Amino acid sequence: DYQEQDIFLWRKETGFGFRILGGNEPGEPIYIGHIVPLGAADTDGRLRSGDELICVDGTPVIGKSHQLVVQLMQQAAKQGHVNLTVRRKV
Amino acid sequence: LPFELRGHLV
Repeated sequence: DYQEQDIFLWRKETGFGFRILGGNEPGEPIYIGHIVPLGAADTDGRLRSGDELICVDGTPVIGKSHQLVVQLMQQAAKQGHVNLTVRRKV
Repeated sequence: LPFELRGHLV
């Protein structure tokens, strides 16, 4: 029921510009919350609030935790860029 | 939290 997108973002000094929700309870999806105006994600224009996050930099996070996905984003921040694979209901 | 503060900012 979804469309999948692979999104690349350069990090800005302020980060990638979006909030991550979910993955708190078993089976709970990880997904995009608020997108910051003029941040990397907004500027790039592909990410949408509500998109389900399924992979970060080649590491799958389906069925995995909020903690893991934040860890992967912190590693991406260190390297200065991230690849996101997302799914959105269509 | 209101939707703009919910979740972890990256």
